[PDB]
Amino acid sequence: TTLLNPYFGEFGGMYVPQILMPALNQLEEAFVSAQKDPEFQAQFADLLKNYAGRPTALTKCQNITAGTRTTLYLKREDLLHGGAHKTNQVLGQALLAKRMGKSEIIAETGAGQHGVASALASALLGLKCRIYMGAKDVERQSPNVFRMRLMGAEVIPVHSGSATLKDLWNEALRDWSGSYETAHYMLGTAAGPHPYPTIVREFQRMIGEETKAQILDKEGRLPDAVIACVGGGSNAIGMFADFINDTSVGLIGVEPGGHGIETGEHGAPLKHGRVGIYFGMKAPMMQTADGQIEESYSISAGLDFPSVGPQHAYLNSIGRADYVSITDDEALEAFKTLCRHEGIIPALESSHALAHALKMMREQPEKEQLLVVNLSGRGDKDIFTVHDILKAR
Amino acid sequence: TTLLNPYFGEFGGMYVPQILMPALNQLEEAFVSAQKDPEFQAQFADLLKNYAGRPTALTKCQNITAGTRTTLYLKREDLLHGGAHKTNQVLGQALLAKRMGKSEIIAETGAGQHGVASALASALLGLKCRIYMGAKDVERQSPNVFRMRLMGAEVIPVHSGSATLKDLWNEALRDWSGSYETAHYMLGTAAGPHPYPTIVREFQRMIGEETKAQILDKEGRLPDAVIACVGGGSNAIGMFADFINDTSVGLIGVEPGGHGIETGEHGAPLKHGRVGIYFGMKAPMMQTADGQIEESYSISAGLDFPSVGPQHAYLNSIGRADYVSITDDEALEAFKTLCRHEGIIPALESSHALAHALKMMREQPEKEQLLVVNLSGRGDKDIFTVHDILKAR
Amino acid sequence: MERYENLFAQLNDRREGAFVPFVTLGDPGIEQSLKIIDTLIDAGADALELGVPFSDPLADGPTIQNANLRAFAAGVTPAQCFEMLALIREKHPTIPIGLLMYANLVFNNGIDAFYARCEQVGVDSVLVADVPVEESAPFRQAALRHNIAPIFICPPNADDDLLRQVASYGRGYTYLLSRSGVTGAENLHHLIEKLKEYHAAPALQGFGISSPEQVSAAVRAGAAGAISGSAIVKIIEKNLASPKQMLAELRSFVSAMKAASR
Amino acid sequence: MERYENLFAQLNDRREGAFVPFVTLGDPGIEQSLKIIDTLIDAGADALELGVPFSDPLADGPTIQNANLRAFAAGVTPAQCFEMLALIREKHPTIPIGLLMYANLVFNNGIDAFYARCEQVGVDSVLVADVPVEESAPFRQAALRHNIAPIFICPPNADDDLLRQVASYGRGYTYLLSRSGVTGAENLHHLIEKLKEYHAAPALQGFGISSPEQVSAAVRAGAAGAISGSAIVKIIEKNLASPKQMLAELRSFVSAMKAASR
Ligand SMILES: O=P(O)(O)OCCCc1c[nH]c2ccc(F)cc12
Ligand SMILES: O=P(O)(O)OCCCc1c[nH]c2ccc(F)cc12
Ligand SMILES: *Cc1c(COP(=O)(O)O)cnc(C)c1O
Ligand SMILES: *Cc1c(COP(=O)(O)O)cnc(C)c1O
Ligand code: NA
Ligand code: NA
Repeated sequence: TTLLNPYFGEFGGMYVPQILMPALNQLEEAFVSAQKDPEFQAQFADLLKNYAGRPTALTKCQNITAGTRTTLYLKREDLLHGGAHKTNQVLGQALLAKRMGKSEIIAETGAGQHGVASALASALLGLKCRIYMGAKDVERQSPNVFRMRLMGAEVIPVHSGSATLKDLWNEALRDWSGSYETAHYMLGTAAGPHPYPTIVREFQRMIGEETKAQILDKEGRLPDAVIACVGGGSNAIGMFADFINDTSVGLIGVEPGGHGIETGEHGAPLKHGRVGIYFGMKAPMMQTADGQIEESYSISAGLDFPSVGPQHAYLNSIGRADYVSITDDEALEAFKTLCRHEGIIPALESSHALAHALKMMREQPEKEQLLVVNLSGRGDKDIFTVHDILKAR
Repeated sequence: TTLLNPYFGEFGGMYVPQILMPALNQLEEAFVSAQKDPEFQAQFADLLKNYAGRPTALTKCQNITAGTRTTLYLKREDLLHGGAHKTNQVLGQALLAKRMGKSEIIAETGAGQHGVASALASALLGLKCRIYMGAKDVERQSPNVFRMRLMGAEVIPVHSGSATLKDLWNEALRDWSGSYETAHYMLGTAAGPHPYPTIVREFQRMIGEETKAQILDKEGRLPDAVIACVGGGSNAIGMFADFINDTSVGLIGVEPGGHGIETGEHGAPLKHGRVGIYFGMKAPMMQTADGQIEESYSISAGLDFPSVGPQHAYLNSIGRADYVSITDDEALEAFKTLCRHEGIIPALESSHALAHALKMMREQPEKEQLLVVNLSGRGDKDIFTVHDILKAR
Repeated sequence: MERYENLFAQLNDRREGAFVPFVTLGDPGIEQSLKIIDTLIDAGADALELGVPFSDPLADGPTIQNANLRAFAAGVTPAQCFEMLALIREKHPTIPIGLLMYANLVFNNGIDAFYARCEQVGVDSVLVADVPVEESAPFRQAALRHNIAPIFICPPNADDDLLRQVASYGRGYTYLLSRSGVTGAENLHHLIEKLKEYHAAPALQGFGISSPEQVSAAVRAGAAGAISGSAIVKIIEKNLASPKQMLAELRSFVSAMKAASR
Repeated sequence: MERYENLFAQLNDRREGAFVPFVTLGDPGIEQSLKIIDTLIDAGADALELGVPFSDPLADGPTIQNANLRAFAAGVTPAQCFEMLALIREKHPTIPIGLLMYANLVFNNGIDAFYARCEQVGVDSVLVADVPVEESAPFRQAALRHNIAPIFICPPNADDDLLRQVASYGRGYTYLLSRSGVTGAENLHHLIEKLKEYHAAPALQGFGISSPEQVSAAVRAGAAGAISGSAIVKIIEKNLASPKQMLAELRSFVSAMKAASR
């Protein structure tokens, strides 16, 4: 039994082998006591500010909404240390681990961003970190690999399956199911078994809390909508959580549409997939008619988790949040537009959110709307990807 | 004649063709009125905070001084937008230009960092930017090139000479000497003819002013020394300027020693070069016995300007600041050490300062000293360079 | 039916532990799998534990991950699995057959419908590897409405609260996990006692059991028998290009494990 | 000496503008440069403007940047330049010779020592391209202590304050900049008037002068003559592999520019 409700409506749960329940309940209990622990709080806050650089700027776009009645702010998680919002929660989870007495951390990554973030938090905090990565991404994500080992982290090559996020995720769980007594599994997004969706959200929620204070100081009023990309759901639930009871603020989650919903090659399980049970939870996921789990496709490798956090599936079902999709091409156009008009290179993940915001502005240009886009990361890491696509045209 | 003294002791001056004097005096006069202009101030401050992300964190190193009596803080300019402290002054200069009614900006770059910074500031501010770059660096600094053109900037290939900073710098001056009526030349460091050394310092001085307020809040006292790398001198004079009258604070500038002073292949003109007249000023520079100007060598391409700001040559001569050198190997060791123990990848420029600070700590481990290292930039851009060197061993 | 009650009545009247082989259905192809199963039974298997090919076998080591991939290479689907299963029950009327499933396959078309199809084909039990007792209500209810025994894992780290739930909810047999980690031929008295004290379905030990002394030992500890998978899957794996040898090697491992149950 | 006073006395008594070619000393080699200079003089040059190879010719366009590189390819140094210069003065006793320098070369071994060496070799003037009038005190003082005329540039954007300084400090000739930018064959009445009103050394126009009508025009505007560099350097450039032709092409450009001065 649990201290917190593991379900958001029908979604969520703890669908893991019985052997892992105790680790999960132990993780839940430590989080609840760390949450009412003022030392814990003060310590997480200090690292976020003096080490990660919070609070991040809330920057008003000047040139891109020219000629419309849209005012657009970007919450600058691209300026966080590590270049993405993932640093916030690996710091929190790494403290939690220490608070549990764990000394080792297991993480898995595809593109390698969560891998880099787990390795910096572990380097800082004295934790030994092992990261599963696909045998092929090691070949192409050399830059990220090299960073992780520069950080002291052990990178473990996987050859089981396709080396897709799915198999990295399984490889990591299998290992945890043998070493949970000393290792803490640092899940990368707000999905997976309880209490992970709740813990990653609480550890990302300062995004929305800063944006609310910052928009209120600069505009004197809450936004009309906050928009965020959704690959597993953590930057988005981080941005949304504080506005959930401000019912006039729209919450918009943007999944990758890939090549286009019609083709089948996308990564939008929330709106186009089917409830399944996998990743330790019950949520919408990409799967065959036969129940085999499938891949998510996106030009950004960072939006490919083929399922989505359970609190997003539940906010969508009661109609508190709306979820849309943005194709590769639309995300690339937004990526070029932000570089040229504001001098900010955005991660291609974040470009999906920004393209949705641009479409809102462009479709109805005389609609007066105060929008906040969660710029979840910076796009230096995507420069070759965008270059090569652009070379090809 | 001028409003401000163009000399720091014997160094400095305005050694440019007579045709450029009016542009310089016009630039001096606009800076002086922008400096007493509260609108100007408020506008520069706003962009630095809501757009570049200031103030940057002052982070206390936890793991690297373990076992010594050194307490080390890093001023985090690596977290500024653009990943280096150069963003501060291109923002200021780009406003200045607008304040002068200029609409075009000329910049030159080698590695490409100043190039990227001029292009983002120009993209943001509506300026048309042209950047000279070597025909070869275009071939190897494709990543930076691509960023600049992503930003709308025109990149102009140079084949005159070796495409060394020296020729980029000349190519840019030649162009300014024909288009100064509409273009503003955005000099990249605190060197060159007056009033450039004074303007880049004033536009970088918030580094030291924040560090002073931040160290005073966290330690209750001024540091024993602030340390900074010196390629042309702007991050260092930015860090030093506010402590110049706090005579108990040592100011240490670190030039690149390259392969080693003894070899001749270094970039330490301040302590090992000879006063010359070039770059529009009288300062120490690398030059032959015959007076031909030479190259600076360093594993970091960002420390290769073969001369150094005139206020640094003057602080050294009256003994207010001390200048030392750090070789490539020492800078690489500091680079690996910061990644592994603090999870921060430092630019290889900044690694020279950090290696000097480590040497101070390591040489006299029981000396009690509060040191501040100016982490001028982040080292994602150097990852291949460090990897390849490391591959080779 | 009551195939497990009856088989354990029979085994107890002859003081014998149960020997239960696990294989992935359809590995390495449907006909060969059908022949591997007949050979297992012929060799003395007292019951069968059968895996349905799933895309993400998260509680399975590499030997079985590889048996899942071979099955997919052959094009085996859940549907083909059920046809195979009805062919097995038609040939062998009284052997208890249990499925090892992952949750998504049971839930996919309706939990109750998955258990209705087990009942029609003659399956006797189902173990869902990623459904802990805490989430099992819908699963165990649907199994009991279709006369299917819902099997639960009793892990090495079980507390008393779990022991009692396992005993009250499980039927047929209690799956006794030999260690942490995952299936794999490469890597409990009190649990056993408490299970009998709380009247749990007879326990079967598994995970890591690979040799005949192990079988003898489990029975001696009080387990009613042992399951073994990776060590049978390895044999299939080794002899992939020589089928005849595959059955002869299988035949011999089985009788040796079976004879150790006595 | 007074070579410029005397040459301008002579030219004024025959109502002729001065025609002054600029070349880089040592381009493309020392002997060829010595022959190019004798040909220039033979062809009618009234005076010489000579460039000393410097590493960073920042007020020079590409034609002359290339003449600096050829000179270095030949291994020409400042020292070799001074020997060449003494060979020129020994052959041609009365032609005024001026140097075009960049500051670092004058400062390098002592400003006063550089001008002492000019005086010993027979140079008549020196123009330091990157020393504006505002920084020129040490330079002009050392030139006058060694009887060298310090030449200043009167740029198109000059104000009255500058005009007066140029007139008071300059001696020999006033260098009149034809436009902004840099030297280069590819790209002023009132200035002229004010200069004579303030008693400036006779002006010589330069930058861009490339054809004979231009020469005639400068003299007509009141300039006392014209300097031309890139257009002479281009000829050297074109005929690099055919020396004989180089002199014959040079000979003809010069006499045409010279004849236009009359
Ligand atoms: O002999 P070994 O070690 O391969 O165990 C296999 C036991 C039967 C088995 C096969 N796959 C499984 C997945 C989960 C689970 F709980 C049990 C099993
Ligand atoms: O004919 P052109 O355009 O090459 O000008 C050359 C004039 C003589 C000349 C050659 N190099 C120079 C550098 C600076 C300067 F003030 C004058 C000159
Ligand atoms: C990892 C990442 C994402 C996607 O993860 P979520 O958990 O879905 O937020 C989005 N943006 C960036 C920049 C990321 O690194
Ligand atoms: C450009 C740069 C330098 C050197 O320039 P200075 O003007 O000498 O400060 C140092 N560090 C980084 C990270 C830089 O980009
Ligand atoms: Na997803
Ligand atoms: Na330097």
